[PDB]
Amino acid sequence: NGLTGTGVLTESNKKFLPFQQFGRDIADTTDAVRDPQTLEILDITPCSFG
Amino acid sequence: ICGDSTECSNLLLQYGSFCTQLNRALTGIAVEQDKNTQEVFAQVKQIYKTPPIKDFGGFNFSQILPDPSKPSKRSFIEDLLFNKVTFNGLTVLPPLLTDEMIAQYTSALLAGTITSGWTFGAGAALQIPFAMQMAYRFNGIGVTQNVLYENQKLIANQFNSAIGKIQDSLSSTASALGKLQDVVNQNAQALNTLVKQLSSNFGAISSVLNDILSRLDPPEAEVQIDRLITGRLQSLQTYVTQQLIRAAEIRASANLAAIKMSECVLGQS
Amino acid sequence: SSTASALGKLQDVVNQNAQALNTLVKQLSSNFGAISSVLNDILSRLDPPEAEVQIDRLITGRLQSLQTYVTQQLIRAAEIRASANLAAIKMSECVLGQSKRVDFCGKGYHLMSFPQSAPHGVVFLHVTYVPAQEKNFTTAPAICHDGKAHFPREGVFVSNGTHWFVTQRNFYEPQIITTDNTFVSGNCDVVIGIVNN
Amino acid sequence: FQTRAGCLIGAEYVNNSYECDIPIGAGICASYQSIIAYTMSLGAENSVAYSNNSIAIPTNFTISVTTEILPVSMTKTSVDCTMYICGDSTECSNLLLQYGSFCTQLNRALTGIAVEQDKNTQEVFAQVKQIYKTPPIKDFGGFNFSQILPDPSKPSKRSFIEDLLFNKVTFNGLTVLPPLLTDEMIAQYTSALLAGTITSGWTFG
Ligand SMILES: *[C@@H]1O[C@H](CO)[C@@H](O[C@@H]2O[C@H](CO)[C@@H](O)[C@H](O)[C@H]2NC(C)=O)[C@H](O)[C@H]1NC(C)=O
Ligand SMILES: *[C@@H]1O[C@H](CO)[C@@H](O[C@@H]2O[C@H](CO)[C@@H](O)[C@H](O)[C@H]2NC(C)=O)[C@H](O)[C@H]1NC(C)=O
Ligand SMILES: *[C@@H]1O[C@H](CO)[C@@H](O[C@@H]2O[C@H](CO)[C@@H](O)[C@H](O)[C@H]2NC(C)=O)[C@H](O)[C@H]1NC(C)=O
Ligand SMILES: *[C@@H]1O[C@H](CO)[C@@H](O[C@@H]2O[C@H](CO)[C@@H](O)[C@H](O)[C@H]2NC(C)=O)[C@H](O)[C@H]1NC(C)=O
Ligand SMILES: *[C@@H]1O[C@H](CO)[C@@H](O[C@@H]2O[C@H](CO)[C@@H](O)[C@H](O)[C@H]2NC(C)=O)[C@H](O)[C@H]1NC(C)=O
Ligand SMILES: *[C@@H]1O[C@H](CO)[C@@H](O[C@@H]2O[C@H](CO)[C@@H](O)[C@H](O)[C@H]2NC(C)=O)[C@H](O)[C@H]1NC(C)=O
Ligand SMILES: *[C@@H]1O[C@H](CO)[C@@H](O[C@@H]2O[C@H](CO)[C@@H](O)[C@H](O)[C@H]2NC(C)=O)[C@H](O)[C@H]1NC(C)=O
Ligand SMILES: *[C@@H]1O[C@H](CO)[C@@H](O[C@@H]2O[C@H](CO)[C@@H](O)[C@H](O)[C@H]2NC(C)=O)[C@H](O)[C@H]1NC(C)=O
Ligand SMILES: *[C@@H]1O[C@H](CO)[C@@H](O)[C@H](O)[C@H]1NC(C)=O
Repeated sequence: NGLTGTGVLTESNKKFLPFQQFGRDIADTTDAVRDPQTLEILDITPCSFG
Repeated sequence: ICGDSTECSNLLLQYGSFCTQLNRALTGIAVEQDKNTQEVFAQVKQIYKTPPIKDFGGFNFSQILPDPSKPSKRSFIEDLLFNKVTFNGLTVLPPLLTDEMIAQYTSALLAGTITSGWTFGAGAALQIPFAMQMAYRFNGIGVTQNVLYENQKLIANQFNSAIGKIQDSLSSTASALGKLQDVVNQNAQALNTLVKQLSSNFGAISSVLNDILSRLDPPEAEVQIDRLITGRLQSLQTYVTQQLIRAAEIRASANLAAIKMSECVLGQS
Repeated sequence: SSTASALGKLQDVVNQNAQALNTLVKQLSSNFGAISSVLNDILSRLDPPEAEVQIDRLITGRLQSLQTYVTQQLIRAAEIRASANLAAIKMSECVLGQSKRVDFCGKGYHLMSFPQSAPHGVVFLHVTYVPAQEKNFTTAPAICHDGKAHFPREGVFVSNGTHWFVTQRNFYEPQIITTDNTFVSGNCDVVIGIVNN
Repeated sequence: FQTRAGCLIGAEYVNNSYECDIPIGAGICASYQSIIAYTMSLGAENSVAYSNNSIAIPTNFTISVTTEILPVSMTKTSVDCTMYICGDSTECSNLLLQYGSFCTQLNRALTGIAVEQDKNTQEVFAQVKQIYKTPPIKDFGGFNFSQILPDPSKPSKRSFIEDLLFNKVTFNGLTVLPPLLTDEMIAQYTSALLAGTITSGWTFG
């Protein structure tokens, strides 16, 4: 929904209130989204490097 | 700086070899940290053990000797200390020595100093009963050893009570470990502000490379990318310099700690 | 003579200085966003009105590089000064005298030291004394005689199984116990470990 | 194999425990036999025979000589602001003029560093007030200092060990200034200190 980025998407157990769309933790980095077509909380994790 | 943008990578390619130096500095810092720990703790050649029967003339080292029941093999005071104090291209490497190895070094040092005295710091450890080692240590501050043997029980009780009080003072009163705490806080603050700095506009049209790339043609997209690049390079250099200063300070503290270990633990000062 | 790589610290200092100087030299061959890394060409190719812009790019890049080099030099100088202060203290305390602080110069009991010079530093030869060939003995903290306690003036009481001697604390040299190397203090009813002799 | 540090390919983990050879991390490291990896062994293991009426007294001794190496100085360098960042161009100099006095500060800093280096060497070595000499006949109770005392044969005034040490280790606006004290002077200080400590003891300090 216009919020772009890369990473791996997993299932998450967070609980947004009925009007948020996504989340962030500290330094304002997105780490959870709600898919519009299902209204369930996903989870974003950057894919590995080293 | 780039975050997987080929255009950004090519643009940054022509800024010389700043990044090799930037990586070399951090690598040197990490190796220095490992050396610091090594030279502070690895003062002994063998791993001494304390005998099962513990009759040290009435003294009581239970609160300091390791407890085998616990899985960390730590001691009571060490447990109190450990309980009391508490990705965008960033990596954290693990220290070479684990906490169990450090606790084993500490246990070896303390068992050697209980059982042999100062002799294990020079050559091979030589055993001697604890009471007549404290007699030697009284002899080293101008009191005849006489005085020790005629007040042994009183001295042992005073020592035990002092240990109890230090236990209670640590266990109840907080804010006694500000140094390690604010070292951790300073490092966290530095990383936090470095990460937050990526949201700065720096005088460009936006703070995200994808928008600039997909908003307008290359010719001035290059100018905007250049603005972002110079801002982020400035931030990174500032971070690295502050890290080097703090590393020098920590190294000074580590050298002082090594000297204190060598002089006040392996001998009488 | 045989083993190499034993002089790591001085070699590392030399290599660090050489690397810093080399990268400073090589940084001259970069563009920093201009059209060329050579000044004469951009002077001789295009209209000055924008040549000032290109030259400004070069100027700011090279100032940045120079400033970074200077700061690194300052940090390294502070570290070397700390090392030199330590070396001066070691020379003062272990060459001009005999030290008591443990392991400050040499592992063992310090006897003396000798200095030698090296291309950018000093090499101390510490001569120390190390005991060896231990042995077992039985000990007691005092001796009861005529109801009086006796303590050794200097030494420690030992026994080889049948007789009791007093020795020094770092070299086995037994001597007969005599009223001249021991002193008396009180009756022996309060000392834990007294033996009769 | 798999580790806390990461994933390791081309090595075989073993249950043994030797001294650490190539530190891999998180408490493990590797060596060659093929290539093997293992967990560090902090050292040997002994239990000293404590008892409340037993001591151990040495009966013999040994004398040991060990080395310790310290750096005291680095090369003194200086850099020409203008000829570096401009390369003999009038326009570059004119443009640089309006930046204020930046590289005056740089030259000041480098000068301070060089002066500091000279001070470092002066403090380390100039510990004596005179220049003592060793007597021609050398009977130090059977001790033998020949490898350490300088020999007049070679035209270097350096000793055997000093020669081994000196053999073991080996412009675009930048200049290197020579140190104030030449190497023969430093060798003379070391010889003075060493003759003084051989003949007088600690009294001359
Ligand atoms: C959006 O559309 C989807 C699909 O068109 C709807 O999905 C429904 O999902 C439930 C649960 O799996 C099914 O029982 C329905 O049959 C689905 N409907 C259809 C039309 O397929 C979804 O409900 C719609 N609304 C939201 C808010 O997602
Ligand atoms: C050393 O001190 C500890 C106290 O920390 C003693 O442990 C106590 O022992 C008594 C009797 O055995 C118990 O009633 C307490 O509950 C113990 N306290 C703890 C915290 O365990 C220990 O006994 C002392 N050492 C010796 C040899 O007596
Ligand atoms: C302990 O030391 C004493 C002192 O030397 C030993 O006693 C001497 O033993 C020799 C050898 O038999 C005799 O010639 C001497 O006459 C003994 N001394 C006296 C005063 O009688 C003793 O043998 C040693 N014991 C052990 C177990 O080493
Ligand atoms: C060492 O001390 C004395 C030396 O004569 C002796 O102990 C005495 O033993 C007798 C016999 O039982 C008692 O009547 C005395 O009261 C004891 N003396 C004292 C001071 O109590 C014996 O040779 C040795 N005793 C011990 C305990 O080692
Ligand atoms: C001093 O005596 C003790 C007790 O006999 C020695 O300790 C034991 O020595 C035997 C060798 O005869 C070993 O097999 C045991 O493992 C030792 N026990 C412990 C707990 O270490 C000790 O070695 C003797 N000291 C010497 C010979 O210097
Ligand atoms: C050293 O050992 C203990 C204290 O560590 C004491 O000796 C005890 O003496 C009683 C009776 O006198 C015996 O029943 C014990 O078996 C002894 N214990 C041991 C470990 O030997 C005493 O303080 C010291 N002297 C002796 C001879 O043991
Ligand atoms: C102390 O150690 C020294 C060094 O090993 C011993 O000297 C040795 O003695 C044996 C027998 O006399 C000779 O074969 C060796 O050549 C000697 N070594 C050297 C380096 O000269 C000395 O004997 C030991 N002390 C005692 C009392 O035995
Ligand atoms: C001090 O040690 C040196 C060893 O470097 C001795 O010099 C050797 O002496 C022997 C016997 O005269 C010669 O065969 C060697 O060729 C000498 N070595 C060198 C490098 O010249 C010296 O003799 C010893 N001092 C004394 C007084 O004997
Ligand atoms: C090594 O240790 C593991 C873990 O205890 C054990 O399962 C194994 O049998 C041991 N021996 C070998 C040869 O792996």
